[PDB]
Amino acid sequence: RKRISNCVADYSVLYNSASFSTFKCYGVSPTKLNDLCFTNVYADSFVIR
Amino acid sequence: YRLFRKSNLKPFERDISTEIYQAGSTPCNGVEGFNCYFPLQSYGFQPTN
Repeated sequence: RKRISNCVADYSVLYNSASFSTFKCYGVSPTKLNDLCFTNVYADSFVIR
Repeated sequence: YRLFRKSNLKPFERDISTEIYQAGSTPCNGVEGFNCYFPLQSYGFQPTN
């Protein structure tokens, strides 16, 4: 678990990249993500089958 | 039901379009593309629900 805060959570370089396969947001939308402000974002990275 | 639209529809408006939807900057030519989703999604109605 890594805490991300006090920065700009840009996603243009994230969504536009085609190197990813599946990317779904069940609570928000990428279009309105830019105009949305977050307090703290935690990134949990793991490798699974 | 319709899940994605270019903009909010005016009151008492019917949208029967079946054209695919693009959720990013990349173009969506033809009937499919990268991150191209069909705007019409079925309903999961079951008696057990």
